[PDB]
Amino acid sequence: QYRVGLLRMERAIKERMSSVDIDTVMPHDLINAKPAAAAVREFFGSSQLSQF
DNA sequence: CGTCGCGACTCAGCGACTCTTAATCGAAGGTTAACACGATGTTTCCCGCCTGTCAAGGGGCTAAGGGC
Repeated sequence: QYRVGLLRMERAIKERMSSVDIDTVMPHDLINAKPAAAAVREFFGSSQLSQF
């Protein structure tokens, strides 16, 4: 599930890096963190394996 | 005196609704251009009309006490 979240984050970073230039760019400014923690939250929030 | 030109034929094949009956505990995670007038509501007081106090005054009715 973290690999799925990382694939989503990679898609987001690929969609966002085309707009923001890489030369003189603020570090880690295009990498998102919502789908990273959202995947583990769903895994521990309402997953069938983490049900109880 | 054979077949094939030309026709149906039923056979396959492909899609598709339910999972008893009561019950063991409540919610549940992300997606990230910038600005501008305008017309459109939102929210405060402010007087208008009116509603509700208790009081003041009084009289009128009821009743109780005293005298013949």
